[PDB]
Amino acid sequence: STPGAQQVLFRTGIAAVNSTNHLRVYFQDVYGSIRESLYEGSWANGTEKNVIGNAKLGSPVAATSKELKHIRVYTLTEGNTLQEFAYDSGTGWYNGGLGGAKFQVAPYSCIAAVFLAGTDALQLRIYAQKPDNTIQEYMWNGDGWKEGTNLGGALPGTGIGATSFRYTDYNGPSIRIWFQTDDLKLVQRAYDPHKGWYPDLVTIFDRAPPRTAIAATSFGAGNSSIYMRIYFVNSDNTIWQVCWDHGKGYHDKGTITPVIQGSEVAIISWGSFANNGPDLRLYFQNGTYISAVSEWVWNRAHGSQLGRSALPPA
Repeated sequence: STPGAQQVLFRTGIAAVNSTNHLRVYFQDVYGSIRESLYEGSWANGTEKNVIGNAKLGSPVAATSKELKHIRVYTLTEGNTLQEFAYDSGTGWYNGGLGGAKFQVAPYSCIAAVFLAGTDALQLRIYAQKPDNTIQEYMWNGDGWKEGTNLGGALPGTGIGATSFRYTDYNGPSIRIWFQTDDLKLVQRAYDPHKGWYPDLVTIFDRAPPRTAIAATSFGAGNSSIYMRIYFVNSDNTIWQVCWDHGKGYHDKGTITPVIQGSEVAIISWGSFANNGPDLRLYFQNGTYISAVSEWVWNRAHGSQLGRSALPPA
């Protein structure tokens, strides 16, 4: 190991945001502070210096962005209420309003968040697990944080994957959420503009480890067409990938790369098959320098392989 790697929490929360190829990765250090590492052609940051707040140790870590002009990052306080670190261009890091709502959630609750797609309006949707084990949606629509739809019961401490996209033929954003149920299945819930939240749950994986990490993206939205990728950590100590391709549906899944037992996961994407892509970047812990975060890479030219071994500060 190194001193840098040694600062990264074992089984830390990982989130990432991007504006095409420019990337930020979010994690928790061993002291409870949330840090940002940074790629604009070269890796950098992650240090004591690049801290954007504190959260309880073992806290989930979720993040979503509007390019890199708006970033929002979500963790749990020491009182297990949801909080938010915000970044706008020209303003920097600050404390978002979410913490002032004091939304109590299960202390084992996970988080996901998305900016709603195909608008310039800053509209946000955070997903978390209340103490009764239901998945609650929290909305920001410019008029304050307020509770939204409850999507139901899941496994206590289930992973929560989220993504949004806009069908170019339709009038508003779609949202797709993925979590784990009591029976250990992994399931999807779906929201479409024309129809709100559909009532049915779709199964995507039959049995996964209890509380396995779940992380999701989508890209290449067209007319009534989309592509999605879901990732989780399966019983064999690896990330597996579930594919939704337009025209194929849920047509494929398998293993991608090894991870440490219980490792967390984050995924970002950009581009499309239609325009010399897509690009996919995965972040996890696989034991590099013991505790360092590692990267896995997809692009159309170079294909699929491990990217940066040991993210900063390692």
